[PDB]
Amino acid sequence: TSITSDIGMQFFDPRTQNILFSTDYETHEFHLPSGVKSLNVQKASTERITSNATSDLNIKVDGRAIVRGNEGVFIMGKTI
Amino acid sequence: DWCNVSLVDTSVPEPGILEHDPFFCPPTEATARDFLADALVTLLV
Ligand SMILES: *[C@@H]1O[C@H](CO)[C@@H](O[C@@H]2O[C@H](CO)[C@@H](O[C@@H]3O[C@H](CO)[C@@H](O)[C@H](O)[C@@H]3O)[C@H](O)[C@H]2NC(C)=O)[C@H](O)[C@H]1NC(C)=O
Ligand SMILES: *[C@@H]1O[C@H](CO)[C@@H](O)[C@H](O)[C@H]1NC(C)=O
Repeated sequence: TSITSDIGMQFFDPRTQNILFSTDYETHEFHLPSGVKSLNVQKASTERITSNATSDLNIKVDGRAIVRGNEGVFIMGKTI
Repeated sequence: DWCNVSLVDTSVPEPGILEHDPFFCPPTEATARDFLADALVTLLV
């Protein structure tokens, strides 16, 4: 169901006259939708990664892991 | 610090429909007719 133009897709509910969805990204800022399972973003600025109180975080990667601490790293744990 | 002492009091800060009308689109109203009785007359003469 392809579409094509210079600007792109649009949609706004006429009962609000607010653009509920657009694809001229420079104008309207994108927001995170609800109900998302995973997201694969090519660059992340994360303050903290944490799990929930049941299962284990797994920083797993087929590639190489390069963790660099500019002021230093501190590993705290029971069995390391 | 007495220089950054801030005082605040009360103030008086006080700052959906959808419809479109086209012109017309009526269908075939009164959909009934026949071409036999007149044919019978003009073939019975
Ligand atoms: C805390 O994190 C754990 C780890 O992810 C959560 O457990 C996992 O939760 C997911 C989604 O609720 C489960 O996925 C689904 O589970 C059902 C049955 O449990 C299964 O039929 C589906 O196909 C799908 O896999 C996952 O199984 C579950 N895993 C375990 C080991 O419990 C947990 O829900 C999180 N709790 C909170 C409060 O966030
Ligand atoms: C209030 O504190 C700020 C931050 O230290 C300072 O720059 C400012 O000069 C202070 N204001 C006064 C009136 O001293």
